Amino acid sequence: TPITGKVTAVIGAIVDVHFEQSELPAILNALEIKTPQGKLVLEVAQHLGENTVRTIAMDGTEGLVRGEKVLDTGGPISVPVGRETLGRIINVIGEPIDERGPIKSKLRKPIHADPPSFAEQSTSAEILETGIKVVDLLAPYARGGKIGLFGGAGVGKTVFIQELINNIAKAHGGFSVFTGVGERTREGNDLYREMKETGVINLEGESKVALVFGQMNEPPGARARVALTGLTIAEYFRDEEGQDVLLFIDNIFRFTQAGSEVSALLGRIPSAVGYQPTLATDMGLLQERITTTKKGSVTSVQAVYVPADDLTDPAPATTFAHLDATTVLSRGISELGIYPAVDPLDSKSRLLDAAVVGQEHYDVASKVQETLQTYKSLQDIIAILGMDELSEQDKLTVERARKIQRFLSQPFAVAEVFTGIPGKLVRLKDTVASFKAVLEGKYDNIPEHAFYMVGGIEDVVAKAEKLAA
Amino acid sequence: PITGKVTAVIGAIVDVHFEQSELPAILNALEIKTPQGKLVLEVAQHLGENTVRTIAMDGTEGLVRGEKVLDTGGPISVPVGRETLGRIINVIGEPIDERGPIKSKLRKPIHAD
Amino acid sequence: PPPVRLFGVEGTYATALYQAAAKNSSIDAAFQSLQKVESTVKKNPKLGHLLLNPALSLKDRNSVIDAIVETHKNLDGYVVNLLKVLSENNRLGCFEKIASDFGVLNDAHNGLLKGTVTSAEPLDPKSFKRIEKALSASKLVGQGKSLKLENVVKPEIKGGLIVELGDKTVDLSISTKIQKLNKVLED
Amino acid sequence: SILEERIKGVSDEANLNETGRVLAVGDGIARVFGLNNIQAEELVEFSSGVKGMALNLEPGQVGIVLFGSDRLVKEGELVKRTGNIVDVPVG
Repeated sequence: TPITGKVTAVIGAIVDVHFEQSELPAILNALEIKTPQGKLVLEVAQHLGENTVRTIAMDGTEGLVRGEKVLDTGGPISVPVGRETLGRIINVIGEPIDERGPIKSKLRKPIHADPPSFAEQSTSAEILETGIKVVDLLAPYARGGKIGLFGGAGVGKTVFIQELINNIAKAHGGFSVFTGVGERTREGNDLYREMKETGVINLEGESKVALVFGQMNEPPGARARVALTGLTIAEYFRDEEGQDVLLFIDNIFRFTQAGSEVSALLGRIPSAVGYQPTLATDMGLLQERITTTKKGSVTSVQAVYVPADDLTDPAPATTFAHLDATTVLSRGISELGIYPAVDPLDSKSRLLDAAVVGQEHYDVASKVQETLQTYKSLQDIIAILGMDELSEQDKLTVERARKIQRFLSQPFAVAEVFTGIPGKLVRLKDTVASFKAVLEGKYDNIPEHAFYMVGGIEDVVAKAEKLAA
Repeated sequence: PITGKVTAVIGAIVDVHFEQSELPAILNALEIKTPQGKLVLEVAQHLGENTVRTIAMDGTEGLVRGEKVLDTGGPISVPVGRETLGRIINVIGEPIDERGPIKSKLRKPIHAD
Repeated sequence: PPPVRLFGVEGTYATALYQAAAKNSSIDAAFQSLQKVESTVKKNPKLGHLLLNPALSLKDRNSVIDAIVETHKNLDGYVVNLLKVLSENNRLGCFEKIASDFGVLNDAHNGLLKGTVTSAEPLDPKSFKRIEKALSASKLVGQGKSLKLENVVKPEIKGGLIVELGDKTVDLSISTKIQKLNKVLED
Repeated sequence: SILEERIKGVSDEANLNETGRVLAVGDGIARVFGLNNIQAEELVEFSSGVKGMALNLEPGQVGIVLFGSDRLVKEGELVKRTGNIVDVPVG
């Protein structure tokens, strides 16, 4: 019989219901309170016993009269999946927020699901080329991988990702998922338009991308379970459709951040820097349900909005644990004007190895690291004294590194609008050559200004002629 | 006037329990007759059950839980006038210059919008 | 000494009432009168439900108490002191809580136990009787300690039965046996 | 009963649907007894010409946030529902 209840409390967006009948609730069930603003979906998150649940409420909790009828819909929120997810942008519940009308579905799947087993795991490392020189050179990505970005406060966190979407996902044929947790709505509309324009979303045709978009406006609780919703869509492609997927998540800081908001209200004594004491488990669940298994290879891309630009904060720290590549981008390198702003001594991949990208690539990388590490080391001396007071041998290294630093800035195609500089996509094969030459000092004989914001080595040469004029 | 018996003296935070339904408002000034002289307590909370939480403006040493409190009825009312010119006055608005009881025109509440 | 501590809060109130009236050796009378005052509290429905929640003075609360002991003469003297305590603590909300707890303590003094034979279906009377008998035959029921046997219907344990009483259970439901069967065949 | 009659006599007899009477108060947030009917994030008007927004709807009490100075509010003032979620004139 109807598991009716009344709303005993509405303490923030952590409503508590008191079920009347002794028919039990169950943890991670979903409840529908019908409101004249349409239904409100709540999710049972604690049992306080004596038939009083305490429920996270996805959407806003304004208006609720203490003692409001409930009905228990049972089990976690069920998304709708199908090929029809592709070419639709969906609310957390699954309703089209792009208002493309009823999404025909075959299977409606629970938001929560268990991480696939250790046995099911499968590991591979097929070098994905991004056509971004710095990425390829320092820490190339690879298929099925979990890619990581640790971009600063509005460093065009989205912009970096957009370039990646433009390159990699149009070079990927299989399904792809875009999930944007708490992103600025206007940018999302731009993205939606751009995707439609570039046909990735073709509304007339089929789309090889599906999208879940969560506005930064949306109440914290909704943002908390935006991830789980997207994660289900990805699983449907991975599993049921079988096809190799792709996944983009931006920002997974919002996943943590949202969690920190609810936890206190939920009734938890919070850990340092206010972070939720359930940070490890929650992060763990999210990141182990994203994995390359026998079922399918899901290359995933995760973006961390470093809070206050401190990467030692616990939320960035637990992200570092669950990635196969990271490419930390920091405000300082951005201030220096280098776009992209990837730190070159704070990038790593397990996909950088001499048995992966070959001995020559690895050797090239060794020298790049060494030169830059020296260059950073002499920053003190450079400031305290003059640069001429540097030792002559070192001064060559410094001059080379100064060139390397400038060289690494490559115009991007989505940035091409904003910067005004036409984008440059440089082949991976071209990149190894380009840096190799610089390491052999071949083209070290022309200005730093020439190296600044240009593509391949050949482009530098041409730009030298341009500069010479 | 309202009177109440002291029901706590944890630090200089003195809780006074006042007659039923009749309790001073927030920011009122209370005077506890003391062997010291007077003690001025200022109501900064109502803790329910016609009890308040007050802060003290004078030392609270030797209080006995039960001592009578008297309610002035509002924020400390301090003398004002050209009389008050050149007179040292302590927090309770009384001469400490010892140039005698300051002849006053008007007295006025200390909290003023 | 206490008849085994019940809870920490509210049942400390009950414990105190109990041990004090146990030493007065007038527990049945106390309990009965408490039931009677509880009944007339409940049978005052407006402001005997709607004045169990504080909203009025200590002095006004005391006068509510005075009306309550006006409602019937006799209420022991220990439960008249218990009313004083509750008026002073300004908590009549946990008055019926204390009543229930005092009931638990009282029926502990009686030794009257309560049990349950949860099932997912209404059970035969022959089963009720046979199990009550069985439980009395065993040392599970102390003898001097009585027993109630309550079947409740809970679909939760799909079919079967579970006999429960004390901290001793035997669970031969179908759902649980299935759980182990399934589990062992998940290997 | 005569007792019950006397109980009605000593009671204020407000059923406190759509009105409450404030309990302990100070620190610019108030805890009110009653307000049985009360929308969440509603605007309530206290009897002292100051209005507040209900934040915490808790069993038995509602925790208003006082949009205004402490000096205005005293314990046991009568809180009436404005009846509307916090709205501001626009035009």
